[PDB]
Amino acid sequence: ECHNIIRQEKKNDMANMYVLLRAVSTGLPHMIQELQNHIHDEGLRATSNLTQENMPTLFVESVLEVHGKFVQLINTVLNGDQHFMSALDKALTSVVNYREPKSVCKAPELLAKYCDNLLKKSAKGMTENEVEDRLTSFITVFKYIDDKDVFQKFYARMLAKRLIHGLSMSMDSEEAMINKLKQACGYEFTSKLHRMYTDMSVSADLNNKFNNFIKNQDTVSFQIYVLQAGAWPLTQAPPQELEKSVQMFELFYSQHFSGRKLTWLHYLCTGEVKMNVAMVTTYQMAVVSYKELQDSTQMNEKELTKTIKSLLDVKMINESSFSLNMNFTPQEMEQTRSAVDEDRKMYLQAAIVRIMKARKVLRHNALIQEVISQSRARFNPSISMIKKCIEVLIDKQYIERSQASADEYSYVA
Amino acid sequence: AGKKRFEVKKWNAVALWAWDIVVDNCAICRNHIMDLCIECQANQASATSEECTVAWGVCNHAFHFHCISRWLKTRQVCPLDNREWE
Ligand SMILES: [Zn+2]
Ligand SMILES: [Zn+2]
Repeated sequence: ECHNIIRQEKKNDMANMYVLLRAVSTGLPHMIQELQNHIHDEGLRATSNLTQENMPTLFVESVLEVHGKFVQLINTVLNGDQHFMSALDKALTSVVNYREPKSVCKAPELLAKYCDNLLKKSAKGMTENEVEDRLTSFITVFKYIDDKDVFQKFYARMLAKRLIHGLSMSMDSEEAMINKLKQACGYEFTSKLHRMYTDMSVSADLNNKFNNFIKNQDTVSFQIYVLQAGAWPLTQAPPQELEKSVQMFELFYSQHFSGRKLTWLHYLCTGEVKMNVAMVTTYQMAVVSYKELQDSTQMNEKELTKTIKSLLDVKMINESSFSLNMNFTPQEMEQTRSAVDEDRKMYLQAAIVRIMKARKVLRHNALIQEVISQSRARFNPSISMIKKCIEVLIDKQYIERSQASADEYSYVA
Repeated sequence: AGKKRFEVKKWNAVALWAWDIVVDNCAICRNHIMDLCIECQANQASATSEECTVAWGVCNHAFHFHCISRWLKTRQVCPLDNREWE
């Protein structure tokens, strides 16, 4: 009757069953197992109910609905207990990383989008001072992610864009998110996101020195964000300035930090509104066909043509004639999988070096379920990827082989 | 006054910064100079990942100190240029 009773919400039979199964040694583990199966069934049903809709808020709310129902059930009729809670966590961990017949797992994308929708100043599906509770609840699903690596990278890109373009609602709220992600997934693992966040704040404070620098002398002020390149995913998109004395900023930063290299991301800079949305905030060419504005000074023409197209088709320029206006990411994530591949190869190189220092000779049959134990904190790799590591490290002078009648991988140092 | 001014105004510049390499996964170690090398990453060392032990040559390009030391103990050439090491 355990199977029949744990799948029933009502009445005394559950209650006294839990008492008598606390008594028997074989009782509580069977209850735990049946409840784990029940939780996996319910969670899979709840997640799979959203076919072709795939709304991130409703996805997270489905997982949290199952979690809330089972927590309430456990406290109401079983007991608040580590074993039932662990069964819930394990089952939902198994659930969240999807296995649909015609689509690879989309959960880390939806979870990154949930965080961005929380933090956006638009705040369409979520609202400030409720976002705190929402992102507290998000930790429940955050612990359940298998490829925390993929979720972290996907959130990192949209974090970068939101903070650079000022789309985030509150800088403090972004820090609160990053702290919650750090305690959920690891401070060391989320450190790069923390550095990316820190760049805007520290550079904003450093602009208090840059303004004094600009006023110190003439003939060589504006805000700067200087970005720590090893963490940031954004690039220059290989662009005229609104204020246009950027070499003063370069001189200031170099003199302040004698030991740092730097380059300018003109594609991402922004200005200020209005002439006398009121949008003039990007790519102040100052001048006619849009293509003729490629007559700039010496500059990367790739970026130039991109900015020309952007300027032509937003708001401001109202081929035979032109005039000015009278008044006023799934493909990218799929692309980011490439950077994920590079990062995973680096990570597996480190992990394989640790494994090789632990045991100096091995074979791939033993390497299976050891690399998973050494990588599951971030991701759950494939055997082809593990072999992609090993069969290059043999020629990197990391691994060596001499055996003929059997497998081998011998550490090199 | 006209609508075509594009006046000089308040502006928000953006830039990257790094330690002094054209990095492209610098050949002594398949890592960024702003991140731990393979040995320190495998060990998960307590050193600052952003600045593990950065050092500069006489040519003023940067290297990981551990990696250049290990390279120096076997070959007499600069790792990034293959000229005489200095
Ligand atoms: Zn390197
Ligand atoms: Zn050199």
